Amino acid sequence: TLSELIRTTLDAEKVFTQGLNILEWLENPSNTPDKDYLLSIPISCPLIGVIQLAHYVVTAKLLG
Amino acid sequence: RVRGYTCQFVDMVLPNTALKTSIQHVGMINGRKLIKFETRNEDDVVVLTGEAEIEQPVTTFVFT
Repeated sequence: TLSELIRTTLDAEKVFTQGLNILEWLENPSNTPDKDYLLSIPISCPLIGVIQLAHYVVTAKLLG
Repeated sequence: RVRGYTCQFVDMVLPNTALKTSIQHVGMINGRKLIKFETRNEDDVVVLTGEAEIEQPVTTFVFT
């Protein structure tokens, strides 16, 4: 949905240099971008939201 | 302030690589600093060398 929002928005791809394929970044740690650019706000802000939603999920699922 | 920048390409560079650039102030030329740098990858192989002529800040000499 964010990969979608890159092409949907006028000038996103140049702000999002190193992509947002977070699937490969976690499944294979060698392909992961730097720890200086992840902390940049356009890529940091939504991913921190994702983590919060994720903690809500792993709460809800283990409760049934 | 940066006046003259040259860059020697020794070897090639893959995506997702961690470049380790060391910067040295080595000399002067009539109030311009000589910067010499040296960039290595993970495998500690020489990739980039070069020189940088950089101006002194705006200077005023005042005599006692």
